[PDB]
Amino acid sequence: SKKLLFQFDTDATPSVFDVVVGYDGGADHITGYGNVTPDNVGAYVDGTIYTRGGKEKQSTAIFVGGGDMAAGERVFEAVKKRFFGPFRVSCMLDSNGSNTTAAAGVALVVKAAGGSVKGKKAVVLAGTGPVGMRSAALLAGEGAEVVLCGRKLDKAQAAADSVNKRFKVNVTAAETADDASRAEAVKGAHFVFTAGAIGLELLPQAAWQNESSIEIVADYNAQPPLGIGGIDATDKGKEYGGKRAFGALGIGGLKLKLHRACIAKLFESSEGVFDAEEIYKLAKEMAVD
Amino acid sequence: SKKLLFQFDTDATPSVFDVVVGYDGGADHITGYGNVTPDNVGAYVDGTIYTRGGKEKQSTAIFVGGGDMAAGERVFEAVKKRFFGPFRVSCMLDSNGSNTTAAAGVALVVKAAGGSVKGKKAVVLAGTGPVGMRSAALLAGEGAEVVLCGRKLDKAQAAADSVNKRFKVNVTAAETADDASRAEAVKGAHFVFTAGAIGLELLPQAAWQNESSIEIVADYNAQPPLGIGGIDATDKGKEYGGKRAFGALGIGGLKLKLHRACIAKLFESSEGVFDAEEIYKLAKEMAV
Amino acid sequence: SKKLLFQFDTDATPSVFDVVVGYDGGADHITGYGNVTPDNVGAYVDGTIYTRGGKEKQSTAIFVGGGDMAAGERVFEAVKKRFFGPFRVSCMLDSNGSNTTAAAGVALVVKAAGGSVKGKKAVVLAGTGPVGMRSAALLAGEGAEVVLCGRKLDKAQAAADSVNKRFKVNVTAAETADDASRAEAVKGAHFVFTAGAIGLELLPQAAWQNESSIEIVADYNAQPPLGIGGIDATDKGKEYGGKRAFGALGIGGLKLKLHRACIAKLFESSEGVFDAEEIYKLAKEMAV
Ligand SMILES: NC(=O)c1ccc[n+]([C@@H]2O[C@H](COP(=O)([O-])OP(=O)(O)OC[C@H]3O[C@@H](n4cnc5c(N)ncnc54)[C@H](OP(=O)(O)O)[C@@H]3O)[C@@H](O)[C@H]2O)c1
Ligand SMILES: NC(=O)c1ccc[n+]([C@@H]2O[C@H](COP(=O)([O-])OP(=O)(O)OC[C@H]3O[C@@H](n4cnc5c(N)ncnc54)[C@H](OP(=O)(O)O)[C@@H]3O)[C@@H](O)[C@H]2O)c1
Ligand SMILES: NC(=O)c1ccc[n+]([C@@H]2O[C@H](COP(=O)([O-])OP(=O)(O)OC[C@H]3O[C@@H](n4cnc5c(N)ncnc54)[C@H](OP(=O)(O)O)[C@@H]3O)[C@@H](O)[C@H]2O)c1
Repeated sequence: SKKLLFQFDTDATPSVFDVVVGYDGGADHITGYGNVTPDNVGAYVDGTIYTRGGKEKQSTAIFVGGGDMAAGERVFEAVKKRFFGPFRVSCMLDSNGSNTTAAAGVALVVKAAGGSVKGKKAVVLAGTGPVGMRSAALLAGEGAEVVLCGRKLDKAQAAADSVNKRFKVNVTAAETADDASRAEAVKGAHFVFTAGAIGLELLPQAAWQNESSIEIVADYNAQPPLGIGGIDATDKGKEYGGKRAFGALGIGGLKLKLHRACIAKLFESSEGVFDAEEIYKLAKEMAVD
Repeated sequence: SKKLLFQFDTDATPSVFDVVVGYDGGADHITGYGNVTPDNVGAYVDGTIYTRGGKEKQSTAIFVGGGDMAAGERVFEAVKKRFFGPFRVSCMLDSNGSNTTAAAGVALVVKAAGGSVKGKKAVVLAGTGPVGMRSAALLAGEGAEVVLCGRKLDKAQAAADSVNKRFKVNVTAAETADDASRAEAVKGAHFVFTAGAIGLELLPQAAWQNESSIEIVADYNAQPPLGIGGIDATDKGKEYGGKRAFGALGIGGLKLKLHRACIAKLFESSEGVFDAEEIYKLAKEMAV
Repeated sequence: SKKLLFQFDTDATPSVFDVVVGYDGGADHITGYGNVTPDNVGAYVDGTIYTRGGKEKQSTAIFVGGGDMAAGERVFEAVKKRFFGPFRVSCMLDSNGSNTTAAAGVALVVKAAGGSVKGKKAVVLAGTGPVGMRSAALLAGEGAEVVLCGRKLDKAQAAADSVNKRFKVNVTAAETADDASRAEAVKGAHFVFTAGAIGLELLPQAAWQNESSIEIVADYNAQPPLGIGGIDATDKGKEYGGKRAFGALGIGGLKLKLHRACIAKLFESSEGVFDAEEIYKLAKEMAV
């Protein structure tokens, strides 16, 4: 049968980005809905689980997206709640590319570290957005001592508490109100991620290149001024003295491949659940070829 | 040329269920619209009748759906009104699966009866919803003497009048306010259908298995408690004494195949009109 | 890579007509958005320019449509503004089919004239709609002395001013309130176009057939009464006493081929820009 992807977007209209990548992942047809909520998604899921039987079920799948991760998660939980017994299809959550971006970034850094970050300090500057929170979660699952930073302690602690509950980890929070406190926060860190909003610098070249402990720096911001000073957005494990850098476009190349590969996996079984953990497991395989 | 289905849904967004079945019926592409009304549908229909010529016209078709049958019918009449002369495409109406469900149910019962129900009493309990009304219409078109039941006579009579006007049949109405009256209403019936809302029992086992006249019972409710007591939802002509039973899942298997087959017919000509009568004609071929 | 067309419609929902012709033009998939504005289109364009690299970029393209040409143009300018450096895809603007209609009509009249209309008087009756304004734009670009007519001078002058600014030409306006003034307005004209609204006559047979200066007449109205009296909608350069005529269906045959060719070309490079000028350049090649 034809591979049908149902795209459920929490925004007013479905993401164009998610359509292109869905087709490049091998969907035969993508049918998109905007304004999806936990209340209206149940009837859409019924359409996917009562129309095809046996092996044909794996040819229908669900992708949840949109700009807001918390809204995407509520819809994704309502999808999983509507399934029962054998009445289910594979599903994926990737609101604004946040899961695939964080999975790509953490997989590349863990590989560059020699395959382990256990017991080492990892700092996620501006870690209160969805990319920073998913990065913190994946690093903490790998055993890193994670400090999730932001301009206000209350917001940073609420982000750490949310990650800790969802992923069963113990990330800690720190307030970094200014440039100087972000330079102080990376002292003694082995791994540094900048997960800031687009077009902002969070850490100059002098604040990381003179810190002996820093092994690898990773930046998710591709718009100049880049999150980390002294690197290029295309860096992908480029050496700077004894340290290695990953720029946003170096990470982005793997994120695009991973997102397409997750879509293809949705049609290989009718019971896949692709959220951060499963997406990250695939990212690590794809970083080792 | 590619088989293009245009899906016109009266609800805020198009039915996912209708998309999957449309693709499995052989549409190459489905383009769906929500909030479709008799007023905005005309311009959509123009796009289907002025873009392709000759043999290619049959490669575009229209499917009308949504949760409200009366709203679907108004859009479907506006679609038919927009065509003129040879400027037309095939169209189907199946709001909430009501046509394909009723067509499958009645086709299976008529086949199990030996191919005729003419002159025999058929009772449709909770027959005032779209499935019950379309079932009453198809049974009456087969010559059965149909009694359409509901909790209030005014609503049951309005449903019978609507069916009678649309289909040129003579269905009668009856008030059955509770279990006792439903049990009384089936006495002397040869065929009994339960078309109740989801998850409700309407006819316990003792209300039909001891009625000598009853030949076949059919239930459209798949959610326990089932409309008919003493049967399984998967029953598909299963024998109980000298009687037969069709559960909702036994009927639903044919409805899904029937719906897919109707979609494929839309692309075989530019003049098909798939409403209850034509869907039912195909359901009978598919049961034989 | 699959050829993905992103349809951005300024109306509440995307045009059905544009979907059918996009598919027949060779798009593998069409994904449509309604309510597109200069403000929300930027994020949609980002989805087209950051998802594919190298030779795959040209397999995604953009089509802008809707019933209002000015609204379409604002969306189309915002699409072009979002591109930067090599981060771009091919795009087309054809709100309500007006660019592909005007380009087909003007191309045929210019070819039939021997390849030039420079310095000759061209009159566009009811030229204030998008087809008339685009015809006046393309004719003025060909060096014709263009008079754009309408029932009220203010509306005709506003249309002329808009064309002049956008295309850098010098179209003049004239008020022709009725049949008598329209018959007076064509005196001395070598080329006449009727770009009136559907189902209206603007130029009776006696108002053009006895004027010696007139060489070719062209009508965009396909619905009787036709814009030009004494012709058939299928006429395509047909001779009427030393003069040639083009009816709306004769022009339309070129138009349907031109629109398909524009869709196919969107996937041949990532830098095509299909507005009036480029559509007209292609229409001129296809008429040969
Ligand atoms: N390539 C891709 O596919 C892709 C996909 C998704 C995201 N991205 C990129 O990844 C990065 C992170 O994405 P996101 O969605 O998680 O980011 P985000 O939510 O927009 O912002 C992350 C955090 O940045 C901090 N911030 C905002 N303005 C600031 C300022 N003026 N100074 C200091 N800090 C500031 C905020 O933290 P506090 O308020 O707590 O300080 C905010 O929570 C972005 O640059 C984005 O473009 C790329
Ligand atoms: N397999 C499929 O694909 C498919 C497709 C469509 C429908 N169905 C099923 O078919 C059945 C009929 O559908 P429908 O849409 O026609 O049903 P409906 O409109 O929801 O309900 C039918 C009638 O049931 C009666 N009713 C409601 N609540 C009741 C109560 N508490 N006690 C007694 N009667 C009650 C009402 O009649 P009165 O008020 O007149 O008494 C009502 O008009 C449903 O069970 C539905 O799930 C299946
Ligand atoms: N085959 C195709 O793909 C296709 C595509 C697009 C257009 N067309 C055809 O091309 C023609 C022109 O299209 P359009 O969108 O540019 O036209 P339009 O905007 O609907 O009308 C053009 C002009 O006609 C004049 N008009 C309207 N009612 C009139 C009346 N009662 N008497 C005299 N003049 C009147 C108006 O000018 P004033 O108010 O200034 O007098 C109006 O601005 C139409 O016939 C249309 O059907 C064909």
